[PDB]
Formats: sequence, structure tokens, C-alpha cells
Amino acid sequence: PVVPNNEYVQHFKDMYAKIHNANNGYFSDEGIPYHAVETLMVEAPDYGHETTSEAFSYYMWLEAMNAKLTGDFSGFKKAWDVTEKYIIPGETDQPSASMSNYDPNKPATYAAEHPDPSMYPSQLQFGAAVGKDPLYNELKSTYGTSQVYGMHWLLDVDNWYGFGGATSTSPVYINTFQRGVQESCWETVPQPCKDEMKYGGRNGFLDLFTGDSQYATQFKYTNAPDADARAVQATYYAQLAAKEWGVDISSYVAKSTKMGDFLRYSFFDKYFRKVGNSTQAGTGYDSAQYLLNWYYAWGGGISSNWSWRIGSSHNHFGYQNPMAAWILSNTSDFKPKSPNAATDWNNSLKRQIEFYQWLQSAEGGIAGGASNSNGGSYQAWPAGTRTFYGMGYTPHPVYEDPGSNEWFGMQAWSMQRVAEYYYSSKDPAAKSLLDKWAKWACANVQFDDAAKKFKIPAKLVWTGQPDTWTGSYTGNSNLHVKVEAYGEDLGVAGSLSNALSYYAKALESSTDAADKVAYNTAKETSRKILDYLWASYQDDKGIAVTETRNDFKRFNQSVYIPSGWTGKMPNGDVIQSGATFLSIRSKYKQDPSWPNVEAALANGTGVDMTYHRFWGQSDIAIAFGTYGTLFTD
Ligand SMILES: OC[C@H]1O[C@@H](O[C@H]2[C@H](O)[C@@H](O)[C@H](O[C@H]3[C@H](O)[C@@H](O)[C@H](O[C@H]4[C@H](O)[C@@H](O)[C@H](O[C@H]5[C@H](O)[C@@H](O)[C@H](O)O[C@@H]5CO)O[C@@H]4CO)O[C@@H]3CO)O[C@@H]2CO)[C@H](O)[C@@H](O)[C@@H]1O
Ligand SMILES: OC[C@H]1O[C@@H](O[C@H]2[C@H](O)[C@@H](O)[C@H](O)O[C@@H]2CO)[C@H](O)[C@@H](O)[C@@H]1O
Ligand SMILES: [Ca+2]
Ligand SMILES: [Ca+2]
Repeated sequence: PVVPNNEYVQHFKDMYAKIHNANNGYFSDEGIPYHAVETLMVEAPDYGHETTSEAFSYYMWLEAMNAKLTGDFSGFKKAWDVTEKYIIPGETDQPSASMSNYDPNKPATYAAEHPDPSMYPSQLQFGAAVGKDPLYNELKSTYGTSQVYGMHWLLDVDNWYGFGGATSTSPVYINTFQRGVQESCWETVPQPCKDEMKYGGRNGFLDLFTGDSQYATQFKYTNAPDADARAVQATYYAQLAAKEWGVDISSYVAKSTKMGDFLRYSFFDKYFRKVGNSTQAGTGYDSAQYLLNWYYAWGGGISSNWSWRIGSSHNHFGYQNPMAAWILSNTSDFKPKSPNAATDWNNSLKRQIEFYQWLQSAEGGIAGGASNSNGGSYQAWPAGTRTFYGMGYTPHPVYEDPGSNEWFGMQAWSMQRVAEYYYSSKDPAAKSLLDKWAKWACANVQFDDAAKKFKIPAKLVWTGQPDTWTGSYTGNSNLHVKVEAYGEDLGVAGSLSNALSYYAKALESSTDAADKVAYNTAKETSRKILDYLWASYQDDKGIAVTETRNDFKRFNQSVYIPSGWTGKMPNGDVIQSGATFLSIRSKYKQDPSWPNVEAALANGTGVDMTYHRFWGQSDIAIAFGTYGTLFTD
């Protein structure tokens, strides 16, 4: 098997070597990748040595590219082994006795989401409608268990919060976001996924978030569907390589298909309400939205046996993955064991591609998404709401502090998947979607050829709304995106290169003159991104550059705590009204970057940091490998 030998393949190999080099500090003792090498870091995780299911999926992807280029699959197997061991909840995390006591006719109890954290805890409404869960019985029959095989999104890799006790550095399942659209990462109260009431207040942390007349010890986990989908995508790339090299990784393929099987929960409305008629309880698949939603979650009792499951009514274009959907529905190797799984995924594939098209702005950037639950409490939609299969348009799904579609990264991450899907399937429904998107992307990459540097969009601003979906793209004349600021986010730049590489390669077979022009532009833009990354942005640990974090003023962000509510963090930090992000995370003041931060805050400056995010370094490496494999020039 003659593997490509050019400088881009070598750049990958060099990056791979840096990421795996012990001196650089990317991995924990368990072999778990951190969110970032640097500890003082807040953006979705709120500590740099937390990690995410996202990081695990990127780890898988990185190792898959390495296996493609070298024929060594040991690293990929290792990545899956650590995933299954540490981020997919096991027996002690989600007790089988509770999971087996699930009632698919009563999946959960309704509670409203609210526009501000001060309105929490939210009261459980036991009389409110909840639909039927149509997946549970099939999954249980297929796998012979009621337990869920999906990754939880957030892991405290070295027990930094101390929820695992005073003398442990073993990983701990934790969660943060609980209090709705206005709870930023600066406004949360971190909690253990297993709330045994050892920490927090009288009822642990539970009564900060949910209102009930009594509280029992319990576990609760939350999936990030975009990460599990990336796991499927990565494992597919690994499998192509495996057939090329004659290596058997079938049991790992089986892991990914099992995960993809459970990932179908991301197709469903939060409380299984009918799609487009959301005051009504669903009776099965009528509550299927068929996109990758913001999460599914599941939980249950520790001291006694009971359980619940929810989907999410909210959908963001940035989470979608037509590549994963295609893998699960239209390849034989990755047909999941559940009888209906491939069909469901095929329906999701079609729906996802329609979704990208519906949200494509006049300029070409993809707009936010859509929800089956206005205000997260099934409020009536305003007259004139623009819709997609009955779901109302939302410029910033789920979160507005900041808007969840303000970040340009969603554009790259998500369109990379469309591009890879398009290269793999040549689905014509994606072509114009990609053409228009690529032009916009390329128009917003600003090269400084003399310096061998560049900028790409950092923050996006949206106005207007799409035309309601009727089956074909309209050009969406009244839906607009503006680039408000540019920057040097190199991980995103890597992803963008990846997307442009697949798009160009997919156009390579076209004889149309305009396609030949688009091919040249996308390919050249990708190559220039990679060349400038390599030439100008290398440092000892990988490829990185300083970024300014003005948002770090929110270290002093007030955190809402109900009047009369008192509690403590494991380290003794007092939790009461008047709390701040920092007051309940005092160990941050022990961080080596802290003096610089507090000095910056002292003189009202923004904080300068140079970060090596595992996903960012991985996207960059993978972009090198991708360009090096698709274009053997
Ligand atoms: O407790 C006893 C009682 O439980 C009943 O059920 C309740 C349960 O108590 C509640 O906890 C549960 O609540 C969920 C909320 O409704 C839901 O909004 C919330 O959503 C969060 C999610 O927790 C969080 O992980 C998530 O994170 C994302 C980040 O935003 C992203 O940046 C990142 O990339 O990805 C993650 C996604 O993985 O944000 C979302 C949304 O903001 O989750 C709560 C639980 O975790 O509701 C249950 C039913 O309503 C039970 O029914 C009774 O029987 C029992 O007595
Ligand atoms: O939440 C999506 C994505 O966010 C990533 O962080 C971004 C952040 O959204 C943006 O505001 C900041 O300026 O840039 C960072 C990183 O480039 C985060 O790294 C991911 O974990 C997360 O999936
Ligand atoms: Ca550890
Ligand atoms: Ca807020």
C-alpha cells in the first residue's frame, strides 16, 4: 500500500509527534486528552484540564488519519479503549437497575426552560403532556440492556473540582449548564453527574435547577450529538484505511455503530412532543425532528430504581453531520444492529441536507437553526415565524450569551462534514450549498502574502430570516450575515482548510468551466492556509498564536443563587447570594496564569493567552493529512 510522500503528509506526521510527545502535556495519566494544554481556560468547558466528548472524537479522528498514513492502528484502538472506559458511563455510573425501570410511555416529567437564571429552579409539572419514546424497546431488544451507549459531554479529568474526593485525580463526570438561554459558561454552578448530596447544599446541587417536593440521590448525563457523530465519521475513515492496509478493526466499527444507534435520541423533541404541533404529546416518530439536536440526556436513581430520558427541541446547523448520517445509513460496514436504525439515519441524512439549504443566507454563511419549543416552554410562535418542518427559525439556538451562532467555527466544522459527505457520495443536493458557501468563505479569508499570515472571520452578526422551507432553496434574500471581526483562530483555520480540500477534490471530476475556477480557488486557498500555518505559526507544542480574551473580565461575573440557599464546593468555597464565577472556583487563583489575569483585570485590559487546544491542534494536523492524501501533486 503506497502511501503519499509530500510535505503535507510530513507536516501531519510532525504535528502527530508533537501531540503525542510527553513533554507537551496533551494527555492525562489515563491517556485522556485535555481540552487544552493550558489550564486557565474558559469558553465551553470552564477549566483547561477538563475534557469533552468532542476531544475524544478528535482523538479518534487524529489516530484514524495516522493509521491511514502509517498503517499502525494501535493508537486508534487506544483512543476507543480510553473513550469506552472513561467518558461512556459504566455500571457504577448508570446503574442497570434504574435504567431497566424506565417507562417509555412516561419518559420524563415536563419542566419549563426560562429566559433568565434567576427563574430557577424550574418546577416539575407532573400533569403536563409528555409523549412516547419509540427507541427504547428496540435498543433494549437489540443490545440486551437498558443502559445507554453514548458519551457524556464533560469530564473532570484530574478531579480539579474535588467532586471525586480530597485525594483522587481519577476522572469525574461533571456538568455545568443547567439554567437556560441566559446562563453563560461564567454563570453556571458546576455539579457532579452523580449527585449523592455529599457536596453543595442540603439537597446537593439538585434544587438549584429543578423544583420538587423531595430529592433523592441520582445520576444524570448529557450527550453532545455533534461529538458522537464525529466519532462515527472518524471510525469510518479508520475503516477505509483498515481495508486499504488489510487490518481488522471490526469490533471498533461495532463500537461506533452502537454509539450511532443510540445517537438516534438526538432526533427527538425534548419531551417527545409532536413536531410542529408541540402542545401535543407524541405517539412515537411524530416527535422525530430528524436532525442532530443540541443534546439528549438521561438519568435516574442511585438510592432507588427509576429513570428518565429527554431529547432536545433545539437544533443548530453547526451540529449536523451528513457524513456520519450517510455512514450509518448507506454503507454496509456501519449498518447498526437495530432493525430501524439505517432507515432512521437515511431520513435524517435527507433532512439534514435540506436543513443546511434552508439556513443558507444571501451571502452564503449558514444561519443558526430551528426549534420545536419556542422559549423552551412550547410557547406559541409569533405570526410570521419562518419554519422548517414545523420548527420555528432561531438565529441563535439554545444560547444567547453570546449567541450560539456568533462563532465562525460552526461554519467550518459543520461544512467540512458536508464537504466530506459530498466528496464521498457526490449527492447533487449538496453542490450548490457548498458552492455558495465556499465562495463566501474564500471571500473572507484575508491573506498577508508578504508576512505569510492570514485572518479568518471570528464573530458573525445575523439579521433577517429565511423563507419557510417548501422543498427547494430560495436564495433567502432577506437573511443576512456580516463578518463583524476577523482573527487568527488557527484550529478553525485548519477546519476551513479541511472543508475546502474536500470541496475542491469533489469538484475535481467536473468539466464545467465555473467548477474548474471554483476548484482552483478552494484548493489554492486551502493550500495557502496550510503553508502559512506551517511557515509562520509553529511553536514548541504545536501550531499556535496569541489571542486576546476580553471576556475574561467575567471572572467576576455574578452567579445567581436563590435567596436563602447556601452550600459549599468540595474545597470549601462558600455558595450563596453574591457568588461569582471566581468565588466558587478559588483554585483558579492558584493557577500559574492567574497573576497575569488579575493584573489585566486590574488595569481593565483584556487577557492575552496562547492556547494549544487538543481539537484545534488535531484539526490542523488532520487538515495537513487531508490535503496530503487528496492531492498527490
Ligand atoms: O430529579 C428528580 C426528578 O427528575 C426528573 O427529571 C428532570 C431532571 O430532574 C432534570 O435534571 C432534567 O433536566 C434537564 C434540563 O431540562 C435541560 O434543559 C438540561 O440541559 C442542558 C444540559 O444539562 C447540559 O449538559 C447542556 O450542555 C451542552 C453545552 O451547552 C454545550 O456547550 C456542550 O457542547 O454540549 C452540552 C450538551 O451535552 O445544556 C443543556 C441545555 O442548556 O439538562 C437537564 C438535565 O441535565 O429534566 C428532567 C425531566 O424534565 C424525573 O422526570 C422525575 O421522575 C424525578 O423525580
Ligand atoms: O461551543 C462551540 C465550541 O466553542 C469553542 O470555543 C470557541 C468559542 O466559541 C469562541 O467564543 C472563542 O472565541 O473561540 C473558542 C475556541 O476557538 C470550544 O473550544 C469548543 O469546545 C466548543 O465546541
Ligand atoms: Ca487523572
Ligand atoms: Ca447571562
